[PDB]
Amino acid sequence: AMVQPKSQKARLFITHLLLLLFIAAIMFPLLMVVAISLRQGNFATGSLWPEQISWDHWKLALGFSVEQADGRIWPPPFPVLLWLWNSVKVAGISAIGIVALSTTCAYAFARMRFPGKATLLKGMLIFQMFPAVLSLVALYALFDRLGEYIPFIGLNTHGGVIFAYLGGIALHVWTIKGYFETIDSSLEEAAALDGATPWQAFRLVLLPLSVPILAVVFILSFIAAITEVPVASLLLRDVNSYTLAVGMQQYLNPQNYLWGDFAAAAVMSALPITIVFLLAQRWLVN
Amino acid sequence: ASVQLQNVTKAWGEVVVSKDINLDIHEGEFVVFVGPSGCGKSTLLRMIAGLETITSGDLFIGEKRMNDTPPAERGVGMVFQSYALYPHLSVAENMSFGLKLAGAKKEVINQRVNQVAEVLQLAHLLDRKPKALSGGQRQRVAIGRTLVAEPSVFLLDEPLSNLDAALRVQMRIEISRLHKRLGRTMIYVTHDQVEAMTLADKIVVLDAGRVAQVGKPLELYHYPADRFVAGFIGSPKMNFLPVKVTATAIDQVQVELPMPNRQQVWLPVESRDVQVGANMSLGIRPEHLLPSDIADVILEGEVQVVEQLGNETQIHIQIPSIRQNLVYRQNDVVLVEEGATFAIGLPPERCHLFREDGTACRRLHKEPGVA
Amino acid sequence: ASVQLQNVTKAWGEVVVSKDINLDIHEGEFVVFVGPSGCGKSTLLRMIAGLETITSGDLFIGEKRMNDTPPAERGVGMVFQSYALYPHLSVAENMSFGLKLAGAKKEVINQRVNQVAEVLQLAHLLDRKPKALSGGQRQRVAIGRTLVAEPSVFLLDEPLSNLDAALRVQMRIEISRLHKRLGRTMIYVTHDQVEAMTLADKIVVLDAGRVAQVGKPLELYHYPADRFVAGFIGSPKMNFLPVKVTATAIDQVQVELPMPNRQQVWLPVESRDVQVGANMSLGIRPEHLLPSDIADVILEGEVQVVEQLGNETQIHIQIPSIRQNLVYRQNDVVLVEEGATFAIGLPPERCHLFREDGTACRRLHKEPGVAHH
Amino acid sequence: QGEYLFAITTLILSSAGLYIFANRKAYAWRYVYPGMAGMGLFVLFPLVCTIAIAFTNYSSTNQLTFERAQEVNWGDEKLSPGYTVTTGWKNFTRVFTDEGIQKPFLAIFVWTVVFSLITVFLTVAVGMVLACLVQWEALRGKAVYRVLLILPYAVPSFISILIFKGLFNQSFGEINMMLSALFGVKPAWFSDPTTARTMLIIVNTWLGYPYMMILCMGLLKAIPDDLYEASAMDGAGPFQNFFKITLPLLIKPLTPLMIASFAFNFNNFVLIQLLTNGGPDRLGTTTPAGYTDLLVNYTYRIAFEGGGGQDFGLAAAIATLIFLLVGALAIVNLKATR
Repeated sequence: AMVQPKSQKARLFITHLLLLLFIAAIMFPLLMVVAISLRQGNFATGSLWPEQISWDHWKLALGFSVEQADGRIWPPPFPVLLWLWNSVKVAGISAIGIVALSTTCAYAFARMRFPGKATLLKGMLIFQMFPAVLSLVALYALFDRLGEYIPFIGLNTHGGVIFAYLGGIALHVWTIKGYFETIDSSLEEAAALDGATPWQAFRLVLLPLSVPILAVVFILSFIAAITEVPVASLLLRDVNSYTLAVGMQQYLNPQNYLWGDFAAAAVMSALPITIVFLLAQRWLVN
Repeated sequence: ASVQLQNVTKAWGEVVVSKDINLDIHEGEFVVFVGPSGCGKSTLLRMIAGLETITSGDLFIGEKRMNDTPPAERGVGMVFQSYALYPHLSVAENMSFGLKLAGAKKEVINQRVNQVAEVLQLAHLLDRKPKALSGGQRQRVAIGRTLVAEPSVFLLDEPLSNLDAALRVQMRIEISRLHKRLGRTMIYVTHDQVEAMTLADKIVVLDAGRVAQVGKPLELYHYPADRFVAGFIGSPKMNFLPVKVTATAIDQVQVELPMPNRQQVWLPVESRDVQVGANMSLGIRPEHLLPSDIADVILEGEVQVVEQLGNETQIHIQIPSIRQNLVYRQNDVVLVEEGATFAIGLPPERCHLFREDGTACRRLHKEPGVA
Repeated sequence: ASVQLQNVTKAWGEVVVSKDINLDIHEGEFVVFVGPSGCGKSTLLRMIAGLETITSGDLFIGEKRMNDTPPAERGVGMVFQSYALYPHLSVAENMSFGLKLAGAKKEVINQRVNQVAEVLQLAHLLDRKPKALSGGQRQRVAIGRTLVAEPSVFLLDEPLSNLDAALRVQMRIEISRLHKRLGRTMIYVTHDQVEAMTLADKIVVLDAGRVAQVGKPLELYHYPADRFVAGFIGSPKMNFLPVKVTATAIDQVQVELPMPNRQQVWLPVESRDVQVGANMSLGIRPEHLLPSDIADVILEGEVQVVEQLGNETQIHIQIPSIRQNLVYRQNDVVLVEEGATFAIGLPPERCHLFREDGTACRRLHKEPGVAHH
Repeated sequence: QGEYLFAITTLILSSAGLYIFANRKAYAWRYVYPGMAGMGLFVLFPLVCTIAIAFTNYSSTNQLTFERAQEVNWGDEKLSPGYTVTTGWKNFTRVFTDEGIQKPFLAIFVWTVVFSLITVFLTVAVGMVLACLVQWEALRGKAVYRVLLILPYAVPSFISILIFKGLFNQSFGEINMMLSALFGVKPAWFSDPTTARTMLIIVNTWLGYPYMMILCMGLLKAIPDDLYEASAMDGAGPFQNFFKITLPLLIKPLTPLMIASFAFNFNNFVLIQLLTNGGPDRLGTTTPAGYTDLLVNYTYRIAFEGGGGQDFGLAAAIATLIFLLVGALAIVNLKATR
């Protein structure tokens, strides 16, 4: 609460004006894609902002009805509910696998020490920003070769995309390791003093304290697996096996452009944004 | 419960932190570790506990070689700086984790935790978690955990570094009460000499991982082993005057004051391994400096600082031909202007004579309280 | 110059940290702020510096009222609790940041930084960065930055709080010599009674943001204004004894010790606004307690705790009928075993009387050194 | 043959990892193994397989390894009918000497470097300024501002990219008609390569600014405030404080983050595959290419697009992408140790 000159009011007003302008500029796409969802047409021609409300595209995405407009019936374009179900299945399995395979590595890298700690840490740092892309050639060849042997992880199946998503261990390992480092250091020494074997000290003391970070990592992995385009698009050739971000690309086709249907589906996929903005932010002191 | 560190040496890689630490703590002695470097004392306490390996030497908890024994079976309870409280467990679980893990009857756990909570004034909060407690309550929880564990030796770190004065005093009072109630062997680590002076049966002074001296508080205050201990004990550093020894008797040493009159004093000193004409450092405590009217030896000087504290006045007088300003403490409020000339008396009996290496010749003068 | 405060009040919304405080610091005076761990002293210092708005009242530096003036133009230099040294800049840039901001004359900027470094022996690590410096070196760099800024009033927010005892003592002597040299108005905030009584020319004792008493250190030690100041001043807490007034003279007041001895003693006190048979509290410092042989008042009691620091003996004596244990302190080693009866003298001359409301009645015994300056 | 390769994976993971659980000296390795094996199987193995394919001639004609023995072929088992020729740097040389792949390779490599650099610079600038403005402590509705500004981050990336692809359309379009109504212009986003690159740059800045904003907000919270108090005591203004207190203390920890963002934007396959799909075609390229195609997308075009011939060996290009990426890795590792 330091005393400031009269220029403080001018600076505050200018900052508010600039922030409002910037927020309007960044929210133009989202507000528009909301506006298209209520537009009656699907070619976006006429009134850029539709005063009339239609909801034709919304129930088409939901599959509730067919929205009789003329005598002929317009069937639902794509199974968005099926996309959501497949995406949820894959994301849940991948997140469970990532958490299970990451918690022990993070514990070892943060709390206890071993001769290879330094080199292993530099290795994880090196391989963390290596993208899952640039190895799609190898993944495709591997799954083609494994299709005849083990079909449940071969080509055109959810096993392959789940296994590919399991490569995201590295990113979450560092987060869980950071949380473990944040946890106080004398707890293991104390537990050993009461007579706890290091496994007991990890399980009975350190593990129950890691539940918040494990839940956060689970949510983050779930979101990341939901929103991954490249691998799931390369795999999942069949229509019924499409997920979100793979069956969504069919909406915007030059043969049949569907702005209204695509916008309805995108806005209906609203849970992701709320879940991220809430949990990932965790209202942490920034 | 007699921990008997014998020739214990610790080397962090190549740096030898501890070398031949020969400590003999008898049963039920509140031995305190105090020194300038906090790393050495904490490392020593952790090696005693078992959290750190011993490079060489043998350690004896009680009467059994406990060098390689795992920390659980050493029969020692340690109080950490952070108190090592498990946030997920309640207070009762925090103070009974040891009984729970080893396997104990619910009735036994209840009885022990209830006794400890009652004697530590902890029962009214024995449902809460560490987060919902205060600092003093957390400290009492840690001490109660140790008490429930019932160790042969109580080990305590120094949490006063991260702690403020009010709960520092609460810590001091609680530790004193625990010692007087139990009477078991307990080692404490601190960096403040006032705490060691107030609570100790045998103070151990550590100098860069070396046993400077081991003895009672008044023993250290009255008969320091060397210059390091002499300077360390007592908040106003003892005045050191470089002197030249003239003649040595069988029970006293005659030295020449550096100040230009070259006065000679036959101070009572062990007078062993003393060569005439050698270089030595005389030491006289600020509190023992007599007024100039009472003592035959008079040291003139020019007053620099006249700090008045109400109860006592500390006068920093700069004696000619002496670099240091001889600080002088007198009860009541002596009136003296800065820059004036003030004289003090030098009692020969209270003079500590220090060899050129650092060792102190024993003062033959008897001092009350040393027993 | 002469910073003056008139009815300054700071309101943190519902709570009011400081209420109706009045200070008059003359030019060149060394004034320290002492009190409990409450943030009243730091908040007051920030309000004086200009880093905190004043809710009500007026603040005068020199003649101008600087209540609504930004800290830049107040002519006030301040060293913070942390030393506030920019890590990216060197020592010279750290101490010449303000000069670089204001003036563009490299000649005068290097002249000033060189003079300040020379008077603060900071010439040798002029090119170093604050990370490489030690605690004392950082303290000296902050003092040098303030000196280069050259303010009319020097502000210090617990500068001797991140150092060990020896360094704190040495920099306390350094600040003493700094004040002796410049002679400019200086304001200090600390919790240490020793630092306050050693440095300050005037001491302000703040109680929950209220000025309990302002005066010289020895004046506060000898004639406390109330129970709070009396308890605060002095490293050991003063012994407090409830008493009942029996008779009141023109300049003396009798009290009754709550003992089966039923002794009555005359104490030289103001004796104004005192009612016979009023429950008040007697106060005598542990240092001023006399041996029982040379005092006609004798307080027999059982010894609880004997602390032998080596240079003095502190004996906690439990007087049978007194709740709080009596604290005594004889110089040298006094061999007394715990659980043994002991007797101490109570000189009526060095006694303080406090009424039930908390205010104190001034003593009439003249104490030496109360008017050295 | 592949069964033995699975046995190789077994010998590498189950064996030499059973030693981990056998030797009592390696006890923390017992915790390390779950997750280390996961990496070795899910990240290291794809990289090794990608490197191995580059030395072969795996293509559309040679997709099978050895199953073809009787099903059918002019070669009498010399090189081509074998279908698993170890080319031995032939593919690596063909990137440079062929000159029908070299020119597009260099062109899109320059485009990728420029794209990543511009995106990183704009993103860092916007995030830094937004963080400083949001963390004023004198603003109103700072939480509301944070939420509205990080909304693009919270929205899924593919949804936003497809929304931008719909808006930037020129056949029907929404932004085009808005611009025409305001002042008649047809930017021709998809048709003109320069306009397409501009659209990609602005979309990437929109997508990526909130992340650098969050990182800068954390770094500003890390920076103390006694420095600002002292600077205000000397009389520093807002711009002076920003340019002589925050920024000098910000670039030093921002540099590794900037390099990581450079790598991420250098391999952002989803901003292009979804928005421009490769951009206006290039002319006279044997392998498929586009005027807007980060290398990663080029390799995808050669590998899986039907017109590219499905030349898996050529489409590897591993010793380029991974080698500049590992240069970036070493640089980031050195910067973190700073």
